Amino acid sequence: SIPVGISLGLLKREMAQGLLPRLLHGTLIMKDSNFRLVSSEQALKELAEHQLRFTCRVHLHDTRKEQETALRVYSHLKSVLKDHCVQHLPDGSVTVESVLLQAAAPSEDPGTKVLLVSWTYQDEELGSFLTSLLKKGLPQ
Amino acid sequence: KSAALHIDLCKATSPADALQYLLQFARKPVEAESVEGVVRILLEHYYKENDPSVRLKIASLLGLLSKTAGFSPDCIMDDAINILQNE
Amino acid sequence: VVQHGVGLGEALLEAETIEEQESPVNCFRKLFVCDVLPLIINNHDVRLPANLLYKYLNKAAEFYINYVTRSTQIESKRSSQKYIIEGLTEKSSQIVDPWERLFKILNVVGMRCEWYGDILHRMKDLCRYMNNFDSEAHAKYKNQVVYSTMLVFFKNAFQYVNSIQPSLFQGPNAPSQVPLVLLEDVSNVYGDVEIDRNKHIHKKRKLAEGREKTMSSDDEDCSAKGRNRHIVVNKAELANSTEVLESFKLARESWELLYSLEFLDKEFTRICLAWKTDTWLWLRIFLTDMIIYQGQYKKAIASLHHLAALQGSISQPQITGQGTLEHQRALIQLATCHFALGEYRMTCEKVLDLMCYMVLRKGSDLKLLPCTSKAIMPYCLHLM
Repeated sequence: SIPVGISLGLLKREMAQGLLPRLLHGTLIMKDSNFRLVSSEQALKELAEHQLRFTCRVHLHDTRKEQETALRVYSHLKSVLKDHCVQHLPDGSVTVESVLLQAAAPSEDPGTKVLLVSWTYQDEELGSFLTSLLKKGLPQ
Repeated sequence: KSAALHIDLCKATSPADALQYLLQFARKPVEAESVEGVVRILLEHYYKENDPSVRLKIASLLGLLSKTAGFSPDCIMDDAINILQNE
Repeated sequence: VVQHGVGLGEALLEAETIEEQESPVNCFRKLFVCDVLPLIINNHDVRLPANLLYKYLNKAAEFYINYVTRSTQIESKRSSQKYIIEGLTEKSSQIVDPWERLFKILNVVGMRCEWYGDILHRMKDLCRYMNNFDSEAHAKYKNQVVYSTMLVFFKNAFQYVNSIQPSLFQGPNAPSQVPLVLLEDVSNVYGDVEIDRNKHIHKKRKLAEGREKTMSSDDEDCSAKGRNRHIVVNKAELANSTEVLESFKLARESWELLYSLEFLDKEFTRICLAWKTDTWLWLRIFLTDMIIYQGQYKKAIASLHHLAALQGSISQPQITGQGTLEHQRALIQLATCHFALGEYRMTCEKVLDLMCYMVLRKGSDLKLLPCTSKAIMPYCLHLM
């Protein structure tokens, strides 16, 4: 068995969040015969947490209000996805698991409106289904 | 006598003098009305204090005070669990 | 709901006022905002006027200010401001995301007239044409856009107050956030290019104060030093203050936009006078800092003095020109205002009274630091 190290912050958060059968996603800096499996954010000093932020764009033809669109998307996802997150967000946005949805500025074409959805590799399996669900789009 | 505590403890130092004085108090028994007075002021100092060890001593003698023979503990128990939630 | 209509909200507001909470911050008002008023706004049958929506927004702002800066009385990520409301427990008078409640109140106000982070570009685009529109026919949507911009500015001001003085809102039994203070033009004595010319000795008094209207005459024309300058906070002293500096910059930008409109400034001044928004340490300190940065040093100092006197009358301990557990922010703010106004002799007197309280791309810069004695000793040394 290979003895390696953990950051106590990551371990404490994992126990605290898990005790109320999920996964533990981590990153190991396998240095010269000395290993260290920490969270990604902990690697920032040793640069090397230079973040790789993803974003998948969703083509929606609606031009409705941001708060109303976010509330309807949240309700639609809570209907479809079985009790992932039932919560009223402060900023009038959407996030299921650890994805990030942003009603960004559209392209230079006045006839095109696009919604953007950022996430991580942890939540991509649900984010792809979320984007495929919203591929049909809100009622135009 | 509880007004003596009301003067000295808020006019003491945080780290050890309060702890040593609190330890001194634990060696004398208390009467039930004075028990109510002391649990009230100790809850007040528990509110104001931020050190862990001093609060540990506060709670442990609060437990020693509830062990006293004749009084009703439910009324102070209400506020006791009220602060237990945010600890 | 046709049985009472607007009666329920008015009765709840009256009940909130009767509990020594005349300003709409009591738990009755909180319950009305969370449930009664939101249901009335959501209900198509109930159609309130614009004044009711504005009052609901004011009540939400009072509740948020109380939950963000008022003391709790005992006798990827998300965040909400919760505290002990008047007449009900904190968790027993629960409101889901009061900032979202205020945003939804603004949205309901816009919906009455029909016609943000994710929409930050969209919010900026709306704010661009929010002060040069046509009359009422074209201003039906412009009023909604102005209200949305004001709500965004209020959110930015709340974030700045959260990074400026939210330590006095919560106790020590659980983890919390620390307060912070601003600084005058004294940061131009650290960098290589930044040479000692930010305030000098007599130059600051000559070029800053001018003996303006010392009273708190808000909702008026301020200076225009922010047009081609700002508080450029160097990363060499605030390298870990990304949230604090970001909130400060957002508050400065909103305050620059705030003075452009007359209705928004009048509404903010009316709220401050009626609901005593200056009696909350965080919001008053943040607004005073934004006004001072915008070029309203006299009115900002007046508001800061009113807030300091209100805190002194309050149960928080106070000291004569020296820092305390809660008076450290007040002392730092007074010293910073004295440095900004260039009163060299008064600054020296304050330093002498605060020596025991002390801790042992062009023009001036800024920084981000805590509201404790750290913000007073090094800034005073730089001024000297």
